[PDB]
Amino acid sequence: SCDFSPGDLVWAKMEGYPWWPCLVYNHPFDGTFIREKGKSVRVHVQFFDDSPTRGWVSKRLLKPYTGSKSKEAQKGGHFYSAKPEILRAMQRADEALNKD
Ligand SMILES: [Mg+2]
Repeated sequence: SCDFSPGDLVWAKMEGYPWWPCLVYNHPFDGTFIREKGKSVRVHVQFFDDSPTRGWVSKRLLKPYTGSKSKEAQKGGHFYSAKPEILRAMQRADEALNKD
């Protein structure tokens, strides 16, 4: 693969966390990507948590966010969780999506 850009809504997988609805984010000093020689690309993302958490995620552990209604987001789907933080985040993400 994909080509990510600030403002893209994505599911992101971090070790120790469910798939998280996130916003690709330009860090105002360190940029959008970590592109070190030999390493895999990481993307700076903003999680749709109660407040805007930011971190870096392996680009190959991102997938496009396509609404809470998408098959991948519902039960048995790739991205489904029942954790309360995820349900709140999908809501915010759907709002962010419906602008676009
Ligand atoms: Mg919290």
